[PDB]
Amino acid sequence: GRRALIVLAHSERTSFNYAMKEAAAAALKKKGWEVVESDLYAMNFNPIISRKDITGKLKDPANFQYPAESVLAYKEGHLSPDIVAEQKKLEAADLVIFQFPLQWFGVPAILKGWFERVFIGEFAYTYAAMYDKGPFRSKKAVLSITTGGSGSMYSLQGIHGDMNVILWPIQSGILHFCGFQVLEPQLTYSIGHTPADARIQILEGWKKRLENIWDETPLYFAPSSLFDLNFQAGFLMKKEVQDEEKNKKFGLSVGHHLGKSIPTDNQIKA
Amino acid sequence: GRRALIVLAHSERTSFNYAMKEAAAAALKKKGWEVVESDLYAMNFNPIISRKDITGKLKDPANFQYPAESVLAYKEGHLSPDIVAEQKKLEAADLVIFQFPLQWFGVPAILKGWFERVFIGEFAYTYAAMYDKGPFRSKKAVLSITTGGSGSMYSLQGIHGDMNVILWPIQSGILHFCGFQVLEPQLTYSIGHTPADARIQILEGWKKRLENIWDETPLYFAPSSLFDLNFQAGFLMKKEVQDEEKNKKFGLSVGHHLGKSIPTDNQIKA
Ligand SMILES: Cc1cc2nc3c(=O)[nH]c(=O)nc-3n(C[C@H](O)[C@H](O)[C@H](O)COP(=O)(O)OP(=O)(O)OC[C@H]3O[C@@H](n4cnc5c(N)ncnc54)[C@H](O)[C@@H]3O)c2cc1C
Ligand SMILES: Cc1cc2nc3c(=O)[nH]c(=O)nc-3n(C[C@H](O)[C@H](O)[C@H](O)COP(=O)(O)OP(=O)(O)OC[C@H]3O[C@@H](n4cnc5c(N)ncnc54)[C@H](O)[C@@H]3O)c2cc1C
Ligand SMILES: Cc1cc2oc(=O)c(Cc3cccc4ccccc34)c(O)c2cc1C
Ligand SMILES: Cc1cc2oc(=O)c(Cc3cccc4ccccc34)c(O)c2cc1C
Repeated sequence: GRRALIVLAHSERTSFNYAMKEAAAAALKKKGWEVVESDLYAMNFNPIISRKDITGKLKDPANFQYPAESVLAYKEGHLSPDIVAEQKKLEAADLVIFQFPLQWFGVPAILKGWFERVFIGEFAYTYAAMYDKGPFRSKKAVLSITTGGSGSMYSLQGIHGDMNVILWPIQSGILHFCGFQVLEPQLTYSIGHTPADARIQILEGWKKRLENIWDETPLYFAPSSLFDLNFQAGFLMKKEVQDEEKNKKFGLSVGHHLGKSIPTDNQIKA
Repeated sequence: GRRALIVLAHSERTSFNYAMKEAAAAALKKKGWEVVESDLYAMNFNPIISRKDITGKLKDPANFQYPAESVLAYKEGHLSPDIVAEQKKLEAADLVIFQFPLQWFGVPAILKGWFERVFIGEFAYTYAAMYDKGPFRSKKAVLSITTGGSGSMYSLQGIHGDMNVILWPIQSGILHFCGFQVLEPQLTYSIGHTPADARIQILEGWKKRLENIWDETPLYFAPSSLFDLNFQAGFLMKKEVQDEEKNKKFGLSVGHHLGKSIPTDNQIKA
């Protein structure tokens, strides 16, 4: 009996995206998960960080710094009721599903803001315990994305280039960075040009995947241990590590590709 | 003379970003440029896609689809007046500058939403002429970014990983997709640790660059001519091209790395 959070980001109950989340929650429940949702549009959600994210007095209103004030606000418990109720949903979850349409090659603005407003220092990340040492280490996150263009268009020779680089800033920068383990993305390509019968199976496969999803092995990111964590060493990869790698033909990651070959589907397949 | 448009996405008049936007406008004016602004936060820009973007009447309100509904609104002149004003600024502009702090390894949610509401199909991109043949092919954009992390953290060895991969979805996907000639990003690392006297230098270096911006050499992107531009062919790289690259050490760019080694600083250097 674990705990799932489904974050949607689509205006229409009409959308395949909405179907995807409804399918997501049904599957989850019949296997006994308790499920909570953040339907951003339906929530009248405000996606813009500002001082107004802070209940009371600002430490230094003369020179507003979002990072420090929000953190303080988080500690003293002075955050817009808004943010508070989301942050709670998070700590309570084991799994977090992010459901969205790909918009300009990343997350919708409203989803982006949700990260920016909900993922507050101390609560979600730490400068000390960055990445795989994050507060979310006990949790798993996954992107379920739908797309206009085809797998072909997003393949190594496709006009849009590799979908793995496009996934990187989000899956690593935003999910792994907070500690999350990230499962392979669910990618629904060319959803506008999928015959009506494939679209009924896709929803079904998604539901099957969900039945055993806690047991999947996650995407691979280069451990934080491979790096010297300070401004002295530059947060750089240890010499001993940079050395074992001299003769390995593939980089470690998309981000840590090292001028070498990116390991096939590093951001798409475990 | 020539025209610039400076889109800014920071809330504080006291920030280095606002300062940076000022310097650009200042320096650019002293050359003869006509400078226009979008201080997103000051304009209280609405960043959220919705049916309220179409003033007219929906072709198909039952199952609402933003792409086609918005593109039709475009053609007929039924786009919401605030979006329209933004688009007139883009038409007029020869050079567009995006000034912002890197937030969660990308663009502030308000800038994302600005792209989503204002880059409407057929106004800003053509499915029949994606990328280098796009509407804005006659203009030039540049990203001006400030960061918390140091450049070291964003080197091939840095904990955050190659900054070129991070710049990719924005420079190719958002800017270049529209036809933009993308110029080298102005990268200001860890501005919040930069000695007071140092920040003045950066500020004036920025003014110095802008003196001769229009003659810069743009970042390199695979020309669309390398690809068969139709869905039947999967928008795959041309057969002849694929062969005449089989014996090339390096990929074409970050997205078209072809599973080989990425060329150094492809999203950072011309
Ligand atoms: C602003 C914007 C930016 C975009 N950027 C990109 C981009 O960068 N790259 C890219 O590749 N694409 C892009 N597209 C994204 C593409 O349109 C979306 O990623 C995708 O369309 C999301 O699909 P949807 O949920 O809205 O599908 P829908 O519009 O809802 O359509 C899905 C199909 O499934 C049907 N359907 C609906 N519900 C069900 C159900 N319950 N059961 C079975 N079938 C159902 C629908 O009738 C429809 O035929 C962009 C679109 C927009 C508006
Ligand atoms: C939500 C969020 C997410 C972030 N995510 C990331 C991330 O993913 N990766 C990352 O590396 N970083 C991240 N940071 C990014 C980092 O905060 C910004 O890039 C950086 O803070 C931008 O500085 P600023 O202009 O906003 O702030 P400021 O502190 O205002 O920068 C200006 C500095 O120069 C001084 N100054 C102001 N005006 C002038 C002037 N005219 N001349 C000289 N000095 C001046 C100011 O006092 C200040 O010391 C994040 C920050 C936030 C809030
Ligand atoms: C930033 C952006 C990227 C996109 O990428 C895409 O692949 C598609 C799908 C697509 C784009 C162009 C031609 C097509 C042809 C057939 C099927 C899908 C096609 C988009 O509709 C699309 C829309 C926007 C706003
Ligand atoms: C998503 C995110 C990424 C970040 O990356 C960074 O490199 C820094 C700067 C930074 C990060 C970690 C340790 C530091 C130590 C000293 C100075 C800056 C330091 C961020 O403050 C930061 C903040 C957020 C929200």
